[PDB]
Amino acid sequence: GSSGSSGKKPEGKPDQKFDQKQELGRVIHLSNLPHSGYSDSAVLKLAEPYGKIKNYILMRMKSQAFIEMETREDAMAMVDHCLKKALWFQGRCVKVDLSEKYKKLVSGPSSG
Repeated sequence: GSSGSSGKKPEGKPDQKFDQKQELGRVIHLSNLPHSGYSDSAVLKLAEPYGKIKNYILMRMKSQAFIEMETREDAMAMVDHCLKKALWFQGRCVKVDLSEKYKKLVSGPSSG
């Protein structure tokens, strides 16, 4: 018949975080790239000397690329080096930046 409680009883113990700065946003932007039909490793090896890479997106349109670094210090060091001496690749001068838009790189939207 009736009961003062559900058949689903209590179990486990709660462990949920309130608030933490677990990570910061870090994606390198590359523009004015060469056009020679190269493998993705050719672009990735521009960022490999400065730190570890998580994710990337190449764009043939206007010859651009995006690269997610493991750390924001590893990313900012690539920008600082380019500001001191400009990056050259396959005989083209590369526009090196760090994106305010891109916190990380993911295929498709974050929604379901």
